[PDB]
Amino acid sequence: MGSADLSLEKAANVQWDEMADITGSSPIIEVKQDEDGSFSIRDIEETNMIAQVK
Amino acid sequence: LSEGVYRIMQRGLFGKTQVGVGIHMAGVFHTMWHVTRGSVICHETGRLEPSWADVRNDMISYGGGWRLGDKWDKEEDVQVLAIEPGKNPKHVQTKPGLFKTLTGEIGAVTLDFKPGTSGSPIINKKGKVIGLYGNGVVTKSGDYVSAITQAERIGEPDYEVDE
Repeated sequence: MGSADLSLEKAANVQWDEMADITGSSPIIEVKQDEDGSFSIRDIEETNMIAQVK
Repeated sequence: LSEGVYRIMQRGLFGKTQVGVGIHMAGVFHTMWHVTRGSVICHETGRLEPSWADVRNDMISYGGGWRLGDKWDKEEDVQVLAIEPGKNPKHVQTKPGLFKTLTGEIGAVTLDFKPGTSGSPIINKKGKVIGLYGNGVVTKSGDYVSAITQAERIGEPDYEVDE
């Protein structure tokens, strides 16, 4: 036979790095729906807000 | 052949380019559908042939069924072992959101890594893969969000007493 498509290259192993950064940890709520063959996806972020006066 | 995280390279005119990421665990190589699209993957030992796929959920397994059974529990921090092309492996932790869709709730990872990372493992605190990074959604020029791509429990309530 004769073919060739894609190769493998090992990079790392499954391990939990405790010193990883937690920046960008937005727990956004995404509502995905479709109506007429298209798909409509809204994303609702719930950012915390402390009151402030000017 | 050995358990770990593998880069999925494609030979071209200018050499091999990382098109995606895959995880070989418990003797089965797990990756994303849109990455390999069913093409066989060869390594020193031999060529891997696909065994199962879910095109709607963008998943495909090589050499057997999906053995990654661990799913994400809500309100628990996860880490993405992003394998960016050329760059070294990078671990980033996040508090996942939710993908409110018909048929269930899928974890929403807000991390935006470079293209080609599709298939990077999503690991829980116990050091086990609970999903795959790569299949997600982008906002209007905004922050990409990837769904925690996992096979089983794709539509189950995850709170019943039956199993």
